[PDB]
Amino acid sequence: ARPARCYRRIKGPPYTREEYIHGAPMIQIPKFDMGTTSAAARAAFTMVAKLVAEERGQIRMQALEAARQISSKYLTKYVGDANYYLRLNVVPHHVLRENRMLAMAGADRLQEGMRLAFGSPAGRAARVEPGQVIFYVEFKPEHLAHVKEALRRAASKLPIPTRIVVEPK
Amino acid sequence: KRTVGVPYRFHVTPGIFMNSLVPVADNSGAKLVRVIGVVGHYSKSVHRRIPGAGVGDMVVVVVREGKPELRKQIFRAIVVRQRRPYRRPDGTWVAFEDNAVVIVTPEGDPKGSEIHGPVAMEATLRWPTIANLASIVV
Amino acid sequence: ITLDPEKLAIVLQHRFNYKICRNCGARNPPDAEKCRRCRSRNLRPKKFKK
Amino acid sequence: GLKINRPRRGSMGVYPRKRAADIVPRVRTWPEVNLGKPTLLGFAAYKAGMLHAVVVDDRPTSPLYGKEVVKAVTVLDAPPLYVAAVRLYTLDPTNGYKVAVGEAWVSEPPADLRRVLTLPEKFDTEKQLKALEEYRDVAVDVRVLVATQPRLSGIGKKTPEVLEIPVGGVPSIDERINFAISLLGKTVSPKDVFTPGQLVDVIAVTKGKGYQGVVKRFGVTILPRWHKHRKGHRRTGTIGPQAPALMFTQPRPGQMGFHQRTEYNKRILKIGDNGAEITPKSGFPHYGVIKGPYILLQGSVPGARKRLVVLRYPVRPPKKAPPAAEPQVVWVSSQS
Amino acid sequence: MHVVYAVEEVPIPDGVKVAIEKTGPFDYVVKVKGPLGELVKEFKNTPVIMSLSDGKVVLEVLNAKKREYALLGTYKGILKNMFLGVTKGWRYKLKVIYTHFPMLVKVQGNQLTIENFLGRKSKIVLEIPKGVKVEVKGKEDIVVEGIDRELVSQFAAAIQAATELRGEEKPSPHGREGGLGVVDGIYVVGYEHVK
RNA sequence: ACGUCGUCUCUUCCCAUCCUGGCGGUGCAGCAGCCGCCAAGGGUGGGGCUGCCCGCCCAUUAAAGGGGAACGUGAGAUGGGUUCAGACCGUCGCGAGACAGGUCGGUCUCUACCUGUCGGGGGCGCUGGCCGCCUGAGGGGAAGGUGCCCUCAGUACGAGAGG
RNA sequence: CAAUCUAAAAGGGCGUCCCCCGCCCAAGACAG
Ligand SMILES: [Mg+2]
Ligand SMILES: [Mg+2]
Ligand SMILES: [Mg+2]
Ligand SMILES: [Mg+2]
Ligand SMILES: [Mg+2]
Ligand SMILES: [Mg+2]
Ligand SMILES: [Mg+2]
Ligand SMILES: [Mg+2]
Ligand SMILES: [Mg+2]
Ligand SMILES: [Mg+2]
Ligand SMILES: [Mg+2]
Ligand SMILES: [Mg+2]
Ligand SMILES: [Mg+2]
Ligand SMILES: [Mg+2]
Ligand SMILES: [Mg+2]
Ligand SMILES: [Mg+2]
Ligand SMILES: [Zn+2]
Repeated sequence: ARPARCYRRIKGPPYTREEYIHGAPMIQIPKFDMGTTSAAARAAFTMVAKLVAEERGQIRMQALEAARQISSKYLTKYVGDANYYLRLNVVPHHVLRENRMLAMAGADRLQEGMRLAFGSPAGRAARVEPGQVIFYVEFKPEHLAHVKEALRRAASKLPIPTRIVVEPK
Repeated sequence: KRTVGVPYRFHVTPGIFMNSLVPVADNSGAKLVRVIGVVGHYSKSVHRRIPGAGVGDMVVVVVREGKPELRKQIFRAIVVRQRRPYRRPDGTWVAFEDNAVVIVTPEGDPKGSEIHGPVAMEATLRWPTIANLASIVV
Repeated sequence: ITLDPEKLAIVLQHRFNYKICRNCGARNPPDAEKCRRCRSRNLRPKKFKK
Repeated sequence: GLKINRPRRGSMGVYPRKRAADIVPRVRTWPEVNLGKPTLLGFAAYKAGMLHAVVVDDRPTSPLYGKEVVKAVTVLDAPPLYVAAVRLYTLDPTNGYKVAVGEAWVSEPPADLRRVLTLPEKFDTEKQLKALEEYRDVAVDVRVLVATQPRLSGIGKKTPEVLEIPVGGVPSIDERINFAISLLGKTVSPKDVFTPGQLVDVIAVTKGKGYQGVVKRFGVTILPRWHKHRKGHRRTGTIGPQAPALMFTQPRPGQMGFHQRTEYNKRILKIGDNGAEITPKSGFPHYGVIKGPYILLQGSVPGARKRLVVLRYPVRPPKKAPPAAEPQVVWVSSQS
Repeated sequence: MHVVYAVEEVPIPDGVKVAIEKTGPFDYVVKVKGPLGELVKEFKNTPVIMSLSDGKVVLEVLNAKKREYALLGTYKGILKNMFLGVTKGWRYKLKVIYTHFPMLVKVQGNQLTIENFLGRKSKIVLEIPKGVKVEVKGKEDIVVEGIDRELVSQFAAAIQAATELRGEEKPSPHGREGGLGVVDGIYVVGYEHVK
C-alpha cells in the first residue's frame, strides 16, 4: 500500500459502479455497528458523541478499519458492551486505482509509464465532506470522559482533521 | 597482580611490517612466522601507510614454518632483534645481525621455555617475563 | 548499602522524588503536571524500589 | 568527499608562504615576566652551527633521570648588544592602539650605525630625555633600540641590525623607564638577560630553498605506481572540483623557506664568555670562529647558519619549570 | 489579564533603615541596614515603582499585564528576605552522607575542602564568598550562615552540587535488584534563622 | 557533440554523530551494554576476494560514520569492466544474422588565449622628498588531535565470579 | 504589504491575549 497521502484528495469523479469495474476489491470491514444495537436498549443511552470531519477528502478502508478497532476495543474494555452503541457511519464506496507494472492483471498493465495509464483497482475509500459524521456513539452521561478518549484514539488513525461534538439525543 | 614493565615506549624506527617473514628466537616449535598485525597504541597508521613494529613491540603472527600442529595458527609475539638501526633515547645507535621475534600469550608470557640469541633491552624492560629467560641482554 | 531512617529520608527526597519527561527527558518537580521545558504532560515518576 | 579519510597535506596556518618581508625577525609577542628586577625581555644572536653534547638528565620524574644522554645543540654567536635609544609607548584613546610617544638617542652614535641610519652629527640627548619625561604619566611600555655588533661576531660584516627589545621583569612602569634610561649608550651581554637552564622562545627567518614543487612544499604524494602516469608524477592529480574554482587551500608550487617562524621552550644549556672553548678546531663549517660570548641551546633553531636569531622569554612555558640548578654539560662534540 | 493599578506594601521592621535610590529610568538600588549588617540589592529595568511611606516600602505597577503584575509578589518576597536577613540572619544546614568512605570536611581560611569523597584522591575545593560563614559541626553536619539569603542558599547549593557526579562518573542511584545504590554526598536539609 | 563505470590524486562543504567533548535515562550493583539530547574542532586507518561500486571476510583500533560538490576532478592520470570493427561457446533464427549471457584481443588527441590559484617582480599613490624603528584594521590557522602504562587498587561495588 | 518565488503537516503548549459555558462560595468557597 502507498502512503495514504496519495489518495487523500478528491481529484476526480466517484468510481463506484461495480458492474463496470473489473476486480473491484471486497470490503474488509466485518461490522459497522458495535456495542448494544437493539433499539430498545439504546433508549437507556441519553448522550451522543460524534467524530465529525473538518475537511473534505478520501478515507481509505484500512484507516476506517484501524479507527474502528481502536475505539471499539477501548469502549469494550472501559465502558462495557452493554452500555454504549458505536456506529461507523460512512461506507467505503469509492474504488481506488493505481498505475503500476504488474503480471496477471491484463496485457495493458505490461506497458511501462503513462502509456495506458488507467489504473487497476487498489483499494477502497469513503469520500467525505466537511461536517460529515464519521463515527457516532450513544452512551450514558457517566462515561463521557471514556467516550471522548475512545474518539480521540479513532481520530489518530484518520487521514483528515476531525473534531468531537457531544450533544444530548 | 603481575610484575609490571616500564611505562614508556620511546620511538624506534620500525624494522618489520605487514607480511614480513621473521625467524622465531625460542623453542616453542615455530621457526618462521608471517607478520599480520601490530598491537597497541602505536599500531595506528594513516592512509597508505603500512603498520610496522620495532624491538619491544608486540605483533600478530601466523606460523609458516615449524611443527605441523602450529602451522597456519595465529599467535602474538614480541620483537626482540632488529636489523634496522635504531637510536636509543640516550643517543646510542644500535643494530642487530638479524630480525627475531618470541611467541607469547596476549598477556606477554612466552610460549617456549628458552630464548636463543641476544635480546634488545627494550624488549626485556617492557616485558619482564621475557627478561627472565633472556640470557644475553644488549 | 544501609542508612538509618533519617539519612534514608534525605536521600529519597534528593535522589528519588522527581519526574522525568518522556517527551524530552527533562527533570521535573514531583508534583508537576507539565514539563518545565517542553510543557508536555507525558511525565513519568521516578520510583525507588524495595 | 574523499574516498578514504586522511588529514590535509600541509598546514594552511602559514598561508601565504611568501618570502619574509625582512631578513630580521619581527617579534609580535613579548611575555610579561616577574623577575623581581628590571631587565631586557630578549636578546639577539647569530646562529653559528650545530653540535651534540653529553648532558646529565636533571628531570627527577624522567625515566633517564641522572643518566648521561646525548643531545643535539645549537650554538649561537652572541656579541653584546649596543643600546642606542629608548622609546616610550602609550595607548591611543581613540582605538586603544599602542603608539610611540617619543624616543631619546645617545648623543654620539657609533659610526657603524651611520651605515643604516640618517643621523645628525650629535643628538642633544638631554633635551630628548626632558621631552620624554613629559609622557611618563601616560606610559604603558618602554623599549630599547639595540644595534648588533657584527664586527665582534664570526661573520665579520659591518652593517648592524637594529630592533626593539622591551624592558620587563617588574610590574612598575617607572622603574622600567629608569632602568632603560640607564642603559643608553651601554652594551648588554647575554648573561645580563638570561640564566643558564631556563627556557626561551626563538624567532628567526628559516633557511631559504627557492621555488619548490608541490611534493616538497606540501608533502603531497608522488602519484603511486609512478611510471604509469603520462605528464609526470611529481604533482597532484586534479587541482580542484568544478566549484568553487581553484581555492586558496589547494597545494601549489612556489617559494619554500625564507619564512619567519617561532619555536617554543628551547632550554639554554650554557652561556659562555669566550667562544674559543666551543669552536671546533676546524672552525664552524660555513660560519667561522666564535671569539666572544656564546649561547648553547638544546635542540634546533630556525634559520640558515648566519641568520640573526631573537631569543625571548617563553610565552607558553610548561606547567613544571625546569630545575633551578644549572644543567650539567659533561662534554661537547667540538672538544677533544 | 490586564491591571489598571495594583499596589503592595512591605512593612519595615523596627531597627531596619531602608534607602531607595533611582540609578536609572527604571533601575533601583535598595540598601537595607539592620543590627546584623547591610544588604544591597539592584532591581534593574523594572516596571515596579518602589517608594517609602512612613515605615513601609510601597510597590506599585500601572497599566500592567500579567508579566508586570507578577513582579509585585516577587519584590515583596525578596524585600521580606532582606529584612529578616539583617535582623535574624539565615542559616542553611547540610548533612554529610557516606556509604563506605568517610568524607573529611574542613574549613581553611576562605576555602572549604572535602576529602575522601568516594575514596577519590582529588580534593573538592570551594571558595567561600564574602559574607558567608561555614562551620563544621562534628563529622556529619555543615552550617552556612549570613545575611544575604540568596548568597547563602546559593553557596549551600554549590556544596551539594560539588558532590553530585555527572557524565560517565555518575553512580547508579539504585543497587542490584533495586536496593539503595552508592548515594554519597552532602545534602541541603533545611534552613532557619541565626537568632 | 557538456568525453560514457570504477579507481588514483587533491580540495572543500553538510549533519540525519561511528570515535573523541558535554549531559540525561535505563529492566544503570561493578565490568559491559542499550536508548535520547547538544555538538561537525579533529579522527574515521591496514589487508584478503571481485573490473567493480556494494558487500562478505582477516588482523588491528578510541572508532575504523554517512552524504554533497556537472553521479566534484580523463585539455590531471589510469583503462580492468561496460560499449565499435576480429574470434570462440551456448541459445534463438530456413538464412544473413541476433543476445543488457559467458569469453580472448582491441589508437585515451591539443604549444594554455582569458579567468582562477600559487609564488615572484615594476610603478604610481599615501597632500614636499627620504631613512630607520614601530602600530594593528582586517585576513589565514587543526596547529594540534588522540591513545597506552604505572599509582589509585585487586580498592569501591559484588554472594561469588569479576572489577 | 498577492502569484511566478525558495515552503510546511498530523500532533503538543493557559507561552501569552481574549470569548463563552457548567459548578462552588450568600464571605462557614480554593490552599495550607
Ligand atoms: Mg482530476
Ligand atoms: Mg600512458
Ligand atoms: Mg554545444
Ligand atoms: Mg568540458
Ligand atoms: Mg568538447
Ligand atoms: Mg544535530
Ligand atoms: Mg563526474
Ligand atoms: Mg583524456
Ligand atoms: Mg576535465
Ligand atoms: Mg579494457
Ligand atoms: Mg575485455
Ligand atoms: Mg564487445
Ligand atoms: Mg539451427
Ligand atoms: Mg599543458
Ligand atoms: Mg581569526
Ligand atoms: Mg500536506
Ligand atoms: Zn519535556
